[PDB]
Amino acid sequence: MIQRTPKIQVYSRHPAENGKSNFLNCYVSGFHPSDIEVDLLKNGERIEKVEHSDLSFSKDWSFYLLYYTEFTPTEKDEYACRVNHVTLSQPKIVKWDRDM
Amino acid sequence: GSHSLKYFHTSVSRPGRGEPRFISVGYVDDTQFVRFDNDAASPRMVPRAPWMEQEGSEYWDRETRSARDTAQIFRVNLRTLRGYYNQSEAGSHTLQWMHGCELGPDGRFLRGYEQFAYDGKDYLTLNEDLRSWTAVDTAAQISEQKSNDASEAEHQRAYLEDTCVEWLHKYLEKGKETLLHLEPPKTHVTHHPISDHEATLRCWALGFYPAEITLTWQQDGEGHTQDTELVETRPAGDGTFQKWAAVVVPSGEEQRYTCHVQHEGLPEPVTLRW
Amino acid sequence: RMYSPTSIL
Repeated sequence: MIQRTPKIQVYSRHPAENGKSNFLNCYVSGFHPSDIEVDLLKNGERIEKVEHSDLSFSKDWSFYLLYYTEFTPTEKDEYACRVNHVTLSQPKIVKWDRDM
Repeated sequence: GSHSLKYFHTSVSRPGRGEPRFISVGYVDDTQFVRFDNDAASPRMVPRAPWMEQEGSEYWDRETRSARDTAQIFRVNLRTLRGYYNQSEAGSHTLQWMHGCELGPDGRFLRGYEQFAYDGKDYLTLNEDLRSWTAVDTAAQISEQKSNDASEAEHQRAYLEDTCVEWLHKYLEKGKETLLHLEPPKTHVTHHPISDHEATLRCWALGFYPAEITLTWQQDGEGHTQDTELVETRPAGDGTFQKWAAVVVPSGEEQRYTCHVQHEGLPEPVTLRW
Repeated sequence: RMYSPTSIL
């Protein structure tokens, strides 16, 4: 059986501007199998009921998903994405960087 | 220009938890427009783009029947392949199927494809001649033998070259204002000094459609790149895409680096500097 | 329009 670890990007739909509404995105891609747990965090605590896109896959059969929720960037708030998968010996946390 | 209608079907067996999970998504170019998820009492094919609501009740009924039948067929396929490989009931396994058309600039059928994957690896593939198959191993040769017995390539050739091509034309018309409207990227360069000697230059491309784009940190020959990083094109979540390219440059050599951006929505390629 | 499968693997 085949295993591929997810590639993770945490970003926003629009360039972040403190106080203005936006969308926090976590894009997992290139992983296999499809079973994957993805959470969005506000200051280390899971954001309530985040949404995600429909399961699709690439030319090499690896899956990709977009997990997203509405959020408002703040200078003090630290957002992140927490990913759990078969290929990870422990959940991987990726900080949100407003210039990446 | 080139256009494609693609369906991506995924079936994952649940050991001890019931019948397999089945998910189907349809794409027109880089735009998802339909979805089917069998994890419901009465699962239905549902639109995933607003312009698909222009289709009547019978259309959705027909796709719902097609998708529910596919889900059952894939449940049989999972049991069949599990028997081919002498695999127990305790293992969860995945069968994937991608299917669809591609049009050339001339608007006619250009290339069709039908491919099967078992557990993330190639299994059975219809070749571009649309008459032969490629089996990855001994098991898939049995599936190829079944496909030849049933003239499966003949039925696929008629779907890929005709039924699929006709409906792609119908979808490009309904989603005309969004599918055929190119969104050029909005581009800007940011600057971050890693240290007193060096600095990062990051060229941004935001909100473009379709996903095909090229971001290049061109250089006048005398730049001494310390590091570089291109990120995979990622969905913005509103139908458009994002991408950036970065380069670590000696501070004082910023002007030797230009960012070249290519995209179908651009009347000319865009060059921009910090 | 998706394709209702014709044969079994």
